[PDB]
Amino acid sequence: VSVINTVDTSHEDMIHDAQMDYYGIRLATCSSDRSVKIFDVKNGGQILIADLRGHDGPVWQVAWAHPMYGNILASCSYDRKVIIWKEENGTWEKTYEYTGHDSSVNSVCWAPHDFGLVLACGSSDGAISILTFTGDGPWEVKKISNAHTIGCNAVSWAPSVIPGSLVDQPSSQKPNYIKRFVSGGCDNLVKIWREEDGQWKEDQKLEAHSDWVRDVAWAPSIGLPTSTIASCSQDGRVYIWTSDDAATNCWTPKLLHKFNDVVWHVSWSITANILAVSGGDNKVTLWKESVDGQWACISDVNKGQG
Amino acid sequence: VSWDHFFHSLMLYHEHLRRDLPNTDNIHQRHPPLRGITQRELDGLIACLQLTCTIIDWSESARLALCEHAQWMPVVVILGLLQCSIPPLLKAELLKTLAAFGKSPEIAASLWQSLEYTQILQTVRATGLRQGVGIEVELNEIESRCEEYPLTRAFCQLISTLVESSFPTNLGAGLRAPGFEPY
Amino acid sequence: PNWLINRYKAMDAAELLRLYLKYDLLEEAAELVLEYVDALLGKGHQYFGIQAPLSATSQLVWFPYSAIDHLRQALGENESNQHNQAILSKLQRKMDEYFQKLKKATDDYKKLVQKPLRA
Repeated sequence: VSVINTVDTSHEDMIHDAQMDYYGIRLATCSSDRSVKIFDVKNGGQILIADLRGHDGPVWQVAWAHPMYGNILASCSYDRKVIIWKEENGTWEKTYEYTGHDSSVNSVCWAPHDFGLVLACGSSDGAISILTFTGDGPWEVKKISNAHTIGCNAVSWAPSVIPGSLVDQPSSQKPNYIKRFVSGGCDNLVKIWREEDGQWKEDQKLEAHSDWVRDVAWAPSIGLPTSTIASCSQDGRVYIWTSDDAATNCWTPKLLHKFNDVVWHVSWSITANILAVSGGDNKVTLWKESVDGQWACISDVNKGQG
Repeated sequence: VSWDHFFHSLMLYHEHLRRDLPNTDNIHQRHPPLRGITQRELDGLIACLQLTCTIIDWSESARLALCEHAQWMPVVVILGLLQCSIPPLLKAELLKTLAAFGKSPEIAASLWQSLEYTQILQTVRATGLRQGVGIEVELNEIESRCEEYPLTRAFCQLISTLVESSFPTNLGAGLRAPGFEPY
Repeated sequence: PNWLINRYKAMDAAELLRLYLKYDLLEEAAELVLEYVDALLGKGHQYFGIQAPLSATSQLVWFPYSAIDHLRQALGENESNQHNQAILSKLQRKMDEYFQKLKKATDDYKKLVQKPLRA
C-alpha cells in the first residue's frame, strides 16, 4: 500500500501509544510529554483538534469508548491516575478522574458496549480496577487487589458472546453475558478474569512466559467458537493461546515466534485474524494463521520505508 | 468581495499548488496540469492585495484587526503562499502586502523569527543546497532571464522596513550562529 | 531572572531542558541535567520535586535520555572546543557513577521483591 500525505503531531517526545476512534476519523496519541493529543484526520488533512493536559507524568495508553456513549476517551499514566475525557459540542473536558491506584497505571481497555460503559485499568501496584458508569451518579469502582504479584502491565476484554445464541432466548430479558477479560503481569502470568455474582474472580492462570508479560490482546470474535488470546513478553516470545470449548476452559499455548529482543504488545486485526507484533528491534511484523494452523509472517514493516 | 472569499481563495490556491508537489520517493511525477493561476485570476489577486495594502497603510486599526483575525491568519497564509511557485509579479505583490503589515512594531519581532524559520532566504545550507534553493536562484535563473527584477526590489523593501523597526537581534540560535550577517 | 526559573523546576522538572537545547543554550543545558542527576542521588531532591533516593524500594525515575544524547551530539560537533570537551568528560564520568549506583539499587530492589513468596 503506497503511503499518502505525511502527518505532524507537533510533539516534543516519543508517542508511547496511538489509537484510532471507532469510525477511523480521529486519532488519539499519548506521550512522555504528559499530553494526550487528538487529531481529526478526515480525507487526509492532518488536524490537531485537542491537546488534553491533566496528567502529572508520562501517559502510557489511550482507549476510545464505543460511540453510542458519545466521544469518550480514557487515558492512564505514571501519575497513578486514569482520566476520562469527553467531547461536548466540540469542546474536550475532563469528566472523571480515578486516583485509586498506589502506582503507575500501565493499561486501559473499554469493555464491549453490550456490557455498558465499563473500563478496565491495570496498575504497577499489582491491582486491576473496573470502572462502571450507570448513567446516574458517580462512577462505581470494583478493585481486584493483588491481581498480579509484582504489577499488571496489560488488560484486554473478551469479545461479547451471548451464551447459547443458537437457542431462542424469550424476547423479554437482556442476555446474560459472560463478562471476561485477560491481564498480563510482571509475575510472568497471563490471567483470565470472570464476573460472577457481581465480583471478579481469577478463572485461569496461563503459564508459558519466562519474564514479564508486556502486552495481552484478546482476539475479536469472528463468529467462531474458538477463543484466541495473544501475549508478548520481555523474554522475546509471543504466544497464541486457544480455547476451543468455552465449557472446558482449557487454554493451549502455541509459540508464534521468539524475537532476539523484547516484544511490546500484539494488536489483532478486526476482520482477518492478523496479529500485529511490535518488537524492541524497531520493527512491526504482521502474522497470519495458514489453513494448516501454522503462523506465517506476512509483512515486516521497518521504521523508515515510507 | 468579502474577507471570507479573499482568504478562502488564498487557502484553496495554497492547497491546490502544494498537492501538485512531486514526492521525492516517486520517480517522474506529472501534475493533473498545473492550473497556473489564470492571468485574469492573477490580475484579480494582485488587485485585491494592492487594495489590502492601501487600506492597511493608511489605517492602523484595520491593520491590527486584519492581522489578529483567528480564521484568516493572513501572515501565515501569505508566508505559506510565498513558499509556493508563481510568476514574480505575484511574489512582488505579496511582499508589498507584507511590507504594509510591517508598519507596526511588534509584528516585526515575530516576523523576523518566522522569516528565519521559513528560510525564504537560505541562511544555513541544508543537505548540500549550495547555490539557488531560494531568492538567490530566482534572481539568477528567473529574474535575470526575464531582465525584470520585481522580486529583488520587493525583498529589499522588506529588509529596509524591518531594519527600521530594529536591526533586530539574535536571529536564530541552533541554526546558524546569530547575526544579521548573512543577509 | 531567577524567580521564574526556580518556580518551573519542581513543578515541571524538565521540559525547559528542551526549551534550553533549542534556544542554543548548550552550556546551561548540561548544567540543568547535572543538577537533576544530583537531585536524584538523594542530594538536593527538594529542589527537583523528587520523593526518593535509595529508599521505599523503587518507584518512578524519568531519565531524559534524548536530551543527554543531544548534549553528546552537540559536544561531539564542537571537537576542537576544549571547554566543551572538558564539560563532556565531566558529564560522562558523572553518568557512569549514576549508572553504576542505579545498577546496584536495581539489583538490591530485585533482592527485596524476592522476599516474600513465603507467606
